[PDB]
Order: sequence, then structure tokens, then C-alpha cells
Amino acid sequence: KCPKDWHSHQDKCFHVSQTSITWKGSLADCGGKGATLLLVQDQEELRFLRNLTKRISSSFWIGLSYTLSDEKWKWINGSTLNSDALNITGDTEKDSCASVSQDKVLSESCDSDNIWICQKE
Amino acid sequence: ITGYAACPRNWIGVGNKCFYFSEYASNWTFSQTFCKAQEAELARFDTEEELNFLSRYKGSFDYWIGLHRESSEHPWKWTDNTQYNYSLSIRGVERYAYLNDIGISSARVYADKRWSCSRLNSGTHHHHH
Ligand SMILES: *[C@@H]1O[C@H](CO)[C@@H](O[C@@H]2O[C@H](CO)[C@@H](O)[C@H](O)[C@H]2NC(C)=O)[C@H](O)[C@H]1NC(C)=O
Ligand SMILES: *[C@@H]1O[C@H](CO)[C@@H](O[C@@H]2O[C@H](CO)[C@@H](O)[C@H](O)[C@H]2NC(C)=O)[C@H](O)[C@H]1NC(C)=O
Ligand SMILES: *[C@@H]1O[C@H](CO)[C@@H](O)[C@H](O)[C@H]1NC(C)=O
Ligand SMILES: *[C@@H]1O[C@H](CO)[C@@H](O)[C@H](O)[C@H]1NC(C)=O
Ligand SMILES: [Zn+2]
Repeated sequence: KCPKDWHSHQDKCFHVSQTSITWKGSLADCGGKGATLLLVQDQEELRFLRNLTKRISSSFWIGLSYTLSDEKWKWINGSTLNSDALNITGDTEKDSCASVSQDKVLSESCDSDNIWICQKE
Repeated sequence: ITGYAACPRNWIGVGNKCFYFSEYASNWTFSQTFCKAQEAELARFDTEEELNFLSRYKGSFDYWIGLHRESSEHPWKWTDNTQYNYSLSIRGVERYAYLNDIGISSARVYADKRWSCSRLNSGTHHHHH
């Protein structure tokens, strides 16, 4: 059910683009292919991607970002972050974007470069 | 070149230097206290020959290196506090430098990235008390 060299799991397809880029840049790449940065369903699909990338990269970009005006994290789908559903380690003193380390989820500079994972269905 | 002499096991020799590439990721502050522990420093390059090697050997992981700045405004400095003077400009708005697949970039202390250590060469051993 997945396009070639895309990895299926729990009715989404995933892809791990093989180049490190900024948050905005990653958003645009996925969004330009008829896909989106990750939108974390459950603490399972995190473990899956975390395995999938364990051999490749130490962290990756997900569709989640802190907007100094709101003082709110926001999934790239509109919805404010359900604070219960994810603990995010880092400073939120300036705009930030969420990258998923193997063991944590981090508040990063949005101009740092990172592996990103594309999501469809 | 005073003479030829190998780098210790798990290190890679390039010019008057020995390079190390960590196997697990960590934050910048720890990565340094680990290099220091090995009587070394967060990887520094002085030649092009060195930088070219770093860029190619790197592989899919990004690696922390020697460059810090006190802020977005102030200038880039190696572990020893020498100014960074080399015409590859470090990307990003941030205070701690690491190896992209597209050159060098910068992220916050607490980012989880592998790291590289550099040390100079010699056939017997001179100690940093
Ligand atoms: C935007 O995406 C997030 C998930 O990435 C949605 O919030 C989640 O919805 C699930 C499934 O219903 C809930 O069980 C969780 O509370 C939320 N997950 C997390 C990790 O917070 C959000 O509703 C999405 N918005 C839209 C328009 O679908
Ligand atoms: C950087 O990483 C080191 C190790 O990865 C962290 O040090 C650990 O901190 C906890 C409590 O803070 C201790 O119980 C661990 O045993 C420590 N490990 C070591 C090896 O020192 C450190 O907290 C991290 N720094 C930042 C800024 O996140
Ligand atoms: C992790 O990824 C590898 C490579 O795709 C795969 O072959 C393996 O089945 C996965 N392992 C786990 C523990 O999920
Ligand atoms: C700084 O860069 C310039 C390159 O034109 C060079 O002339 C100068 O020697 C460099 N600094 C040091 C410490 O060598
Ligand atoms: Zn010693």
C-alpha cells in the first residue's frame, strides 16, 4: 500500500529524506510531495520511527513548533499541543521546532539542520 | 614533519592530527568533557585536507565540533579560545557548531548529536595535569 522505498506502519506511510535541512525547509519538502512532517499519534509510532532511524541519524524533525507570540507549541495541522501527550525538553525563550532524539523530544533552533521524516496515508 | 608515528586504536590519522568519531549521541557540554577526558578536544580542523576528511568520513550522523560563540552576535572560537579563521561560514543562529551533510551548522547545547575529538600526534606521551 506504500509507494516504493516508503515504510508502512499502522495505516501511515513514512519516508526518511537523506539530507539535513532547516525546520521550514523540511515542512516544505513534505508539503510539496503531497505529504506532511510527522504528526505524532501515539508513543508507539515514535518508537517505530526511532528504530527506523536508529542506524541513520541521532534526531529528526516533526511537525510541531513554538511561536513566541502565542507561547504555545502547535502541530502543523492547527491544533495546540496536548501538554499531557508529550514532554518536550529544551528552552522555549525564542521560536522553537521539535526534533525527536532517540530517547527525548527537543525544543531546537529552527535554523539548525536535521533529517526529517515525511508522512502520508 | 618531525617524524612518522601512528594514531592510537579507534582514532584516524590525517596530517599532524588524530581524529575520533563517537558511536552514541550526547549534548555538547558532555561531548567536550569526554574529549577532555581523552586528553583531547572537540574536533578542530586547521588544513583543508583535515576539513575535507571530516566532511567525507562523517557519514549519515551529524557530529559536534570545537566551535562555540557566547551569542548570535559574538564571533566563533575553538576549544582553546583561538578565533575561528577559515572561509567555511557556520550556518544557523545558535552557539554550538556541528557537521551537517552540507558543511558546518549550529544548535543549542542540549541537542543530542554524536561528536568528534581531535588531538595532535607523537610516538611517546606528554601529559596535561
Ligand atoms: C493534529 O495532530 C495531533 C496528533 O499529531 C492531534 O492530537 C492528537 O489526537 C490523538 C488522536 O485523536 C489524541 O489521542 C491525542 O490527544 C493527540 N495526540 C497528541 C500526541 O497530542 C490533533 O487533534 C490533530 N488535529 C487534527 C485537525 O486532526
Ligand atoms: C549532558 O549529558 C550528560 C550525560 O549525557 C548529562 O549528565 C547526566 O545528568 C544526570 C542528572 O542531571 C545524572 O544522574 C547522570 O548520571 C549524568 N550523566 C553524566 C555522564 O554526567 C547532562 O545532564 C546533560 N546536560 C544537559 C545540558 O542536558
Ligand atoms: C528496525 O529496523 C530494521 C531495518 O529496517 C528492521 O529490519 C528491523 O526489523 C527493525 N527492528 C526493530 C527492533 O524494530
Ligand atoms: C585570517 O584570515 C586571513 C585570510 O585572508 C589570513 O591572512 C590570516 O593569516 C588569518 N589569521 C591567522 C591567525 O592566521
Ligand atoms: Zn596522560
